[PDB]
Formats: sequence, structure tokens, C-alpha cells
Amino acid sequence: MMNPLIIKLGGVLLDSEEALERLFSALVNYRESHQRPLVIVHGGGCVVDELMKGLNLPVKKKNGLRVTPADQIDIITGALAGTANKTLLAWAKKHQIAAVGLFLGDGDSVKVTQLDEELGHVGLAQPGSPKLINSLLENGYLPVVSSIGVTDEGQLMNVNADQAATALAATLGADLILLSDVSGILDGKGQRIAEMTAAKAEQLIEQGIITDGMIVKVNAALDAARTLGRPVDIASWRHAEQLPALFNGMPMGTRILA
Amino acid sequence: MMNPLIIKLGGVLLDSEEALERLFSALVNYRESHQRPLVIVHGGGCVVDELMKGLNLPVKKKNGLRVTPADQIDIITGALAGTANKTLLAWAKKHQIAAVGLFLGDGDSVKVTQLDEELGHVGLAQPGSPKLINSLLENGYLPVVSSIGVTDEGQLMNVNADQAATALAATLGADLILLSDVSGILDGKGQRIAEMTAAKAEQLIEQGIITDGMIVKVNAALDAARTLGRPVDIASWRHAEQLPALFNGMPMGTRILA
Ligand SMILES: Nc1ncnc2c1ncn2[C@@H]1O[C@H](COP(=O)(O)OP(=O)(O)O)[C@@H](O)[C@H]1O
Ligand SMILES: Nc1ncnc2c1ncn2[C@@H]1O[C@H](COP(=O)(O)OP(=O)(O)O)[C@@H](O)[C@H]1O
Repeated sequence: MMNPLIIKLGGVLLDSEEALERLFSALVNYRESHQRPLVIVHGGGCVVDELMKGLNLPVKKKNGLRVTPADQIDIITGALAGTANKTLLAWAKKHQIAAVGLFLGDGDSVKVTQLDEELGHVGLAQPGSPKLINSLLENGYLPVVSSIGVTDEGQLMNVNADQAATALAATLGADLILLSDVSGILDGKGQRIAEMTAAKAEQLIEQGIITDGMIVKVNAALDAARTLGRPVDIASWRHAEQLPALFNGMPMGTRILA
Repeated sequence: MMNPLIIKLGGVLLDSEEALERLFSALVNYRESHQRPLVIVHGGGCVVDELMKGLNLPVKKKNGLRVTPADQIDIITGALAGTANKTLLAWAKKHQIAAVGLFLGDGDSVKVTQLDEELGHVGLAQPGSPKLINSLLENGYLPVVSSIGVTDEGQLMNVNADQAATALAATLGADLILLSDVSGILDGKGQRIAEMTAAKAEQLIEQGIITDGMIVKVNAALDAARTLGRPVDIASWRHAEQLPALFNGMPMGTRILA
């Protein structure tokens, strides 16, 4: 079987039924015209944000990663591993796709450990075992993986979805496409940056252009690029007309160079 | 491979770390002393109840089944398919059990359709395909299945966990044990009823002894009993000393006769 293709979803995508429909239309088209098996990895995006906002719970970040107190891991796991994951599975079913929902701990696909006590239940994702997912792909299923994980001691961990995607890409030796609200990484004028290298990323970070989770996202993409030995794309899920070509390789956002 | 054994969990079990530890201890012991593969099916129990109570959301029932409005299916799916499911997966990991979390729609294990428009997003569970779960069992995994499902049109459905367990038992041709807060079905004096037949169940329901979801639970157990052609047990998860023998066959609650 070929190296799979991981398409990572997140942001406010789940807030738009229209965007979800156009996305799944493109997913079905990709599947029915390619031999490379697909794998979806997703974060919490608007599902978690809106819930937290509704529960009047603050969202604080420390170096791009949002602090996840022990008294909130259950509700976040619910919104991320539960609501977001199952909503995506429902869209897959609606489009006659046989999908299987998983989280990072299933089949020890991605190994997770506590990243920093100051962050609480935030996990550090590293490559795991590709056996379970490889078996699902062989059997014709579309794995849909949430960014929640668990330590060997049984503690639930909230993992940055981009870092989770990169860790799974390494695990599966898969190509990777990170879909976000914006068209890749933006420069100081808010314009799309076509190509990215570690050297340029360092400069942009130094200049304050790349900040917050974007630092985590770019570093993750760069990590995947060097590990896989090939480019990783960061692009938008907003423009339907662009999805088919993007999935097939047309550069629509920021190409992270290995 | 042998007919698997489904152990259904629910109630306030997840509110007790002690009960969860003693349960998983018994699960590990069962696994390491039996060739029959285990499968866990679970409901939302206290996880959903406490969340709803906290969100000041009412919990209304109609014939034992709780009404699930469209504006609540997402949060319930989160608590049930997300929090409850992953908490159980965390306990499994903690006990070195290789488990895989699933919901009713994965591999179309259990087919779900809307039960009644008056109930909202409440699903009717019927036998599905045993292929996915059979493959996981063959590969050495412990499937942990939540009672959330999805219709072919992509609508998420909240399914009574006992009915979900029975539907999966039929699907897999599995033995079944339903664990609850109380020791089986209680009579008018609140005493345990050792054995149950359809005839006796009809009488107890007529007398107002069996009510609410217990009507759903007993009817579900009776349905499984007649379909499988063998007895189904309803017992408690509260007394640790009783678990090992129960899992091996000792009658500790109410045995539903086929
Ligand atoms: N240089 C940058 N280029 C692009 N986005 C950036 C940059 N610096 C910070 N960001 C922030 O990163 C956000 C996207 O990352 P994130 O919030 O994690 O959501 P997502 O990946 O789903 O789009 C943008 O909405 C923006 O606010
Ligand atoms: N005849 C009966 N025997 C036993 N339990 C009954 C009976 N009639 C009603 N019940 C109700 O059923 C409850 C158990 O079912 P349920 O609430 O669905 O939780 P669970 O199955 O996790 O124990 C008991 O707590 C009791 O309030």
C-alpha cells in the first residue's frame, strides 16, 4: 500500500455546514480518483472554543500552547474527542464513507507524555505504532483521529492538533496537509508566504511575524518535512474551488520545505 | 475464535475511582484466565447526568427513554462518546490493556435509526456488521463502545446503553452481562429477583414494580436472551469481591431466561 495522506482539520471549519459539505465533497472526489489512502487528524477548533466561552472558562496560552487545568481535561476531551470527532464521522457517513474514529492512544498510534507541569494536561506527541491504522487503511476504512491522547499512567492529555498530525505522519510515513482558516502562513502585511524553510521561519519568528500557535504549527510542519524528507503544505479549507487541486498537489498556501 | 463476552457499564460507576480500579482489576484477571475475548459497551451514566445538572439542563423521560433535543445532542455526544469513552480507555491503558474506543457507527457495528420524533435524537439500535469488531478482537484489542450512534443521513443519535449492548450482542453472537448500580432487578420490597422470564417481566411491569428504563433494560435483556438462545445477566459493579465469580458465571444478580 502507498504512503497515506493525512489531512489535518481544525479552526472554525466545524462552524460551517457549507464548508463541511464542500470539504467532504472534495474528500469523496479525492478518494474515488486516488490510490493513496486518506487519514484525517483534527483538533477541537470552534467546538472547544465556543463551549469554553459558554462555560465562562478562560483560555490562557503559554508559548502557543493553551494551558489545560486538570479540572478541564474531561470537558475538553468531551468536546474534542467526542463532539468534534463524531461530527466528522457523521459527515463521513452522510457521504457514504466508511470511517473509524480514533484518538491518539488507540493502538498506541502516537505516544504521549506530559509536556510541562505549568501547562497541566497538555501532551507532547511523538511517533507511535502504525499497526492499527495501517490495518484499518488496508481494510478500506478512513481513520478520523482526534488530538486527545493518554499517558502510560492513564492520564488524559490535550495535544496541539498540528503536533499530533506531525507525530502521526512520522508514525505512518504519510504525506501531510495542514488545513487552517487562513491561506498558509502570513507575512507582516497579512499576505501569503509561498515557501518556508527553517532559516526563514527563524527570521520571521525573530521579527515577531510568526507568533503564538503559528510558531508551534510551523515548527511542527518543519519537523515533519525533515523527518519525512518531503514538503508539507499548510493551506485553507475556506475556498471550495481550491480543494481538489490542493489535495492533488497544487500549491495553494505555504509549502514547508524539508 | 470463541463467542465474545460483552460487559456493559453505566450508572455512577465512573464517579468512583475505587470502583473503577476494582473493576479493571477484575477485568485484567478475567482476560488473563480466559480465552473468550471481552468487549465493553458503556452508557453516559453520571458523566452526562452531572454535566446536564451543571448546565441547568432538564432531563425528561418518555417511556424510560430520555428526550434528547437537537440542541443537546452535541453536548451529550461529547460527554458520552468523548469523556466517558476516553476515561475508560485511560483506565485500560493504566492497566496495560490494549483497547480501542468505538461508537456504534464505527464499521456499522450497530445500525441506528431515529426511534420517535417525540424523543428527538434518540436512536433505535438493531444488529449491524460484526466485521470491524471481530477483526479487532482477533488482533488482541479490547473494543470499548459508547452508546452514541449515527443514521445513514448523518444525524447523531443517543441510544439507550442497554439496548445498544443487546444489539451488539446479537451482532457479535456474544454472551452478555449488564452491570448496574443495583444487584439486578428488585421486587416491591427492593429485594433482588434471582430469575426473570418474559411472563414474570410482564407481570412485574403490570404491577408497577418494573418501571422507567428498567422496562427498557429488562425488555432489552429478554430480547438478547431469546435471540442468543442463552441467559443474560444483570448485576452490580459495586461489590469487588463479587466481580471475579460473576464474570465467570456465578449468579450474583438477575438471570434473564431465554
Ligand atoms: N505569521 C502568522 N501567519 C499566519 N497566521 C498567524 C501568524 N502569526 C499568528 N497567526 C495566528 O495563527 C492563527 C491560525 O492558527 P490556529 O489558531 O491554531 O487555527 P488554525 O490552525 O485552525 O487556523 C491565525 O488565525 C492567526 O491569528
Ligand atoms: N423493578 C426495578 N428493579 C430495579 N431497578 C428499578 C426497578 N424499577 C425501576 N428501577 C430503576 O432503575 C435504576 C437502574 O437503571 P438505570 O438508572 O438505567 O441505571 P443503571 O442501569 O446504570 O443502574 C434503579 O436505580 C431504579 O431507580
